[PDB]
Amino acid sequence: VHLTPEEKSAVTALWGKVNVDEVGGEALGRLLVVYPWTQRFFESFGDLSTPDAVMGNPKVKAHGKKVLGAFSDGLAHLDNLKGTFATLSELHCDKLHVDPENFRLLGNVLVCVLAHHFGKEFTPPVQAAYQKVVAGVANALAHKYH
Amino acid sequence: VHLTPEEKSAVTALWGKVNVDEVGGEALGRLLVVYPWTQRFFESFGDLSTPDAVMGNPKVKAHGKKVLGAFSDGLAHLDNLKGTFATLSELHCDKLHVDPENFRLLGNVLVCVLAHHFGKEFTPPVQAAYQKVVAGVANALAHKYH
Amino acid sequence: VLSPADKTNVKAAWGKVGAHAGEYGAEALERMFLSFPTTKTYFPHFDLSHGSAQVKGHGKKVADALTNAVAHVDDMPNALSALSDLHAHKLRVDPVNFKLLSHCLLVTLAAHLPAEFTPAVHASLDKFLASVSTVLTSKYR
Amino acid sequence: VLSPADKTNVKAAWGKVGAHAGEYGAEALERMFLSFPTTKTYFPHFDLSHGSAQVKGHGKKVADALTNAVAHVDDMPNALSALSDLHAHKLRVDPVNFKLLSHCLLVTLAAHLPAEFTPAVHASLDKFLASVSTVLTSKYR
Ligand code: HNI
Ligand code: HNI
Ligand code: HNI
Ligand code: HNI
Repeated sequence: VHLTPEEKSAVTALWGKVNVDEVGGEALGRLLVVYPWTQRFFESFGDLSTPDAVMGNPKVKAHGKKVLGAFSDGLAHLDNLKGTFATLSELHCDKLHVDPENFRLLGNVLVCVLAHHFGKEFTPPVQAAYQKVVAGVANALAHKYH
Repeated sequence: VHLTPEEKSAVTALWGKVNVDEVGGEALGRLLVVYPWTQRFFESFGDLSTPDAVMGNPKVKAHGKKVLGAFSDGLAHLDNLKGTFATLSELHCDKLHVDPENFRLLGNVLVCVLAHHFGKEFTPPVQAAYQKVVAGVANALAHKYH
Repeated sequence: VLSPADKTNVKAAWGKVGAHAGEYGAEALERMFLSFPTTKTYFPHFDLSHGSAQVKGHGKKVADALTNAVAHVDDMPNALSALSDLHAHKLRVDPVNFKLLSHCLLVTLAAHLPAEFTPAVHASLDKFLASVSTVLTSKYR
Repeated sequence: VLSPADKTNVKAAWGKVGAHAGEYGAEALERMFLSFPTTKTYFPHFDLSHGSAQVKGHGKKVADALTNAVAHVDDMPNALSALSDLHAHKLRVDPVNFKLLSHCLLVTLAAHLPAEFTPAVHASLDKFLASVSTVLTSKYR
């Protein structure tokens, strides 16, 4: 599951260039557009009827900031992702009732968003490192389900 | 996976009643019948033309026995499955080139075979314990892939 | 694609199940909740206590849908049309969970059909449940 | 099922790929081998490292198959009939890997098509690659 020192440096280097608020809104929005059954958790967010209605939805954007904010904080703890995300794992299970498969879907969408943003800079080895990261985060968020 | 003391007890108790030879032959056989693309690894086993030919194939039966035998040995290391299957993990990756998804397919076939044999005795809690085991073994066998 | 041989195997096996179908549906749900606890995230509004009448009632609904699918195995997309609508637009269960329930249905059948659960019938039942799952997720996006 | 808009989106995006189809196929394969090492189990006879002649050659084949699928988007089961035969009876790649390659194709397209890879087009391409994958595994059993 773990990254080489070169991969950790690659992850940190790229993330320094990431506008977390913006990428968060983009990633959550694309999740709800590409996999629209994931809208089941966001009835209170209002209009989700078109791609533009989703991507520009202020509540989607706001929640995307929150989600990727927590993701970003976790990048400082790649050696202990399960510990880092334990309380959020418990919350998503016990209070929010979110199938952890959703974390895997979000991870893949985030990778696509990073590719879209960075272009050729998102090289195959950099992707590989980020695939390790999103798998690790999704597994950590799933770990305390019961 | 982390098994509870109660589940560790249930696993060991049921397995003490298992004919590993028969169950092994049945498990590998049904893998090849139910998911016939898995036959791709066993061209040298000879006749796999029909279900009866698969189930009654001596090399299929023999290999199933060997595989479940290693599985059986792994049950003595439930708190360190990755450690004990590390050698076989590298072997299946580098020498045999076996997609670890096959380990998961075999695990589920094994659970079906156990249910078919034990009937009502294969209770939902006993199944849940064995699902942890087969997932743990599949994950352990996949862990050293590169 | 369900072969003519698959359809005969399924009809015979479910025929043997008979009026036990609702019971086996409930058992499959219980096995699923225990073996794959993430599936419980779809039932936070349920009473999930041991022997839950609400789970048993849901088991009957799932079983009745499967019984109807078997009876219309030549035309399952049409027979399951209303149910597929509900899954796509309301329930919105992630597709990965259909494989978990299918597996637990297979385990349930295996535990109750010592004679009928042959390797061939096992294969046919797995294809059938996968086919039902495909129909139920066919309108998701 | 692919909607009218999906088919418009897929044709436009793949058209923009144009002469780069082979290049992008090979890149997607490389991304897959690096991100998902288990997929390398299907190519023990290949050089899989960057600049591989074998990966470049296979990338061209994959891309050309996709181009054909786009050209016959309303009849993919028949247009890809020989290829689905080969996958079912010879290659026998486990179905899980098709999602991995599909993902890496999306990443490749996103990295090369800044203007074209909108959320709607992203959605359509994902559906398209899932549909192709379904066809290629449709004869497995
Ligand atoms: C598709 C559903 C979904 C996904 C993929 C997802 C993925 C993630 C990931 C993955 C990297 C992270 C780090 C994360 C973090 C958070 N989520 Ni998630 N969440 C999801 C559904 C929710 C919902 C629903 C809430 C509550 C929203 C609300 O209405 O307040 C939530 C709330 C949160 C909160 C706020 C906690 C609180 O209210 O106390 C954080 C932080 N999350 N979410
Ligand atoms: C679908 C394919 C497949 C699966 C699911 C699988 C699952 C498993 C599992 C799962 C719990 C275990 C414990 C296991 C253990 C073993 N395998 Ni598997 N193996 C598989 C494909 C093979 C093949 C192929 C060989 C070599 C065959 C031979 O004997 O030449 C093999 C050889 C072995 C050997 C012999 C090692 C040696 O000769 O030094 C052991 C032990 N294994 N295999
Ligand atoms: C793990 C989640 C899950 C899976 C895999 C699943 C898979 C299936 C399958 C697969 C073979 C079948 C035949 C089936 C049948 C049904 N489901 Ni499922 N359902 C699931 C979670 C639900 C939930 C949740 C409901 C709503 C129940 C309620 O009472 O609120 C539901 C409702 C139903 C209903 C009730 C429809 C109605 O009231 O009009 C039927 C019938 N189903 N479900
Ligand atoms: C991870 C494994 C894997 C995946 C996901 C996959 C998915 C796909 C997809 C999905 C969209 C497409 C369109 C596709 C197309 C093709 N593949 Ni794939 N193939 C895969 C592993 C192979 C292998 C292995 C070969 C044999 C290549 C060789 O040279 O031996 C192959 C060969 C081919 C060929 C060459 C056929 C011929 O020689 O007549 C085509 C075309 N393919 N493959």
